Formats: sequence, C-alpha cells, structure tokens
Amino acid sequence: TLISVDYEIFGKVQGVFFRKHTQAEGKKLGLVGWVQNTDRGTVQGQLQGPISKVRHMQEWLETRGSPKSHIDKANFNNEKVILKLDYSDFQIVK
Repeated sequence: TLISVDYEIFGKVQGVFFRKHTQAEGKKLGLVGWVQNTDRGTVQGQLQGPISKVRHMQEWLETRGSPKSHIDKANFNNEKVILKLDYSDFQIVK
C-alpha cells in the first residue's frame, strides 16, 4: 500500500543542511516527494511510498534530522492512500 503524507518540522532546522539530508534519507528509504524551507523558519514537504518506508522517514524527521539540527516538533497531516506515485524523485525545492 502506497501512501502520501505531508510534514512540517519545527526547531533549529534551517542553516543546518536539513534539506540536503532529508533528500538523502528519503532516497535511501525508496521514497519520492519533496522538501522546502518555509518563510516561518520551518522545513515542509510531502513523502510518498510504501507505508513501511514512510514510517521510517517519519521517525527520522521527528528524531534525527541533519547532524546539526535540533527538532522541536514534527507535524504530519493529510495522510492518504494513493494508487501510484505523483513524483519520480525526491526534490529539494529552491
């Protein structure tokens, strides 16, 4: 079963190479989607892939992040089953 879920990560999450590490971890886990800095100092995006792989990523986003990050909170929402992927890679949105 494939799912899509949205995320936003709060904390010391900008200026700590969060997007680069997020993309690398997503790719390692066989996930597609995207990551983007927000105007409110957070990191946001969407993950898509097998449920099991998405859960691994969610733990990473709430627990680990990039080496220099400090994560205050990870909010997940809009989880939904999808019939096929909407993306073919894990992109950093400039």
